Amino acid sequence: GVIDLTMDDEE
Amino acid sequence: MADEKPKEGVKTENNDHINLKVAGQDGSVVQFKIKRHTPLSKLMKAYCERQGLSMRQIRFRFDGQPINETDTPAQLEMEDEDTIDVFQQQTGG
Repeated sequence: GVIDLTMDDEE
Repeated sequence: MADEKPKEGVKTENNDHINLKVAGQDGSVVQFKIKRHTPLSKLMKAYCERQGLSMRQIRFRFDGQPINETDTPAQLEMEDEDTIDVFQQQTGG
């Protein structure tokens, strides 16, 4: 489990 | 966090989250967990942060087709575990 990304808000 | 999350029998995770991995020419690979409308650029910049690359020096392909930063998991029709390929690219300036 590497990248959990965001640029949108998380959900 | 640093752990691996289960996903068996789960198509999509809460509000259209799916995972893709990007693999280089040299067999180096990082995965990312991403949302459907979000551009491919987000994982690409994340790839640079984690795996030590410059964003203009790497370009992504899907089965001999260029995929562009404005392209997307929706547009390329990426899976819950997609696999995307990298070529190291001469940009001429």
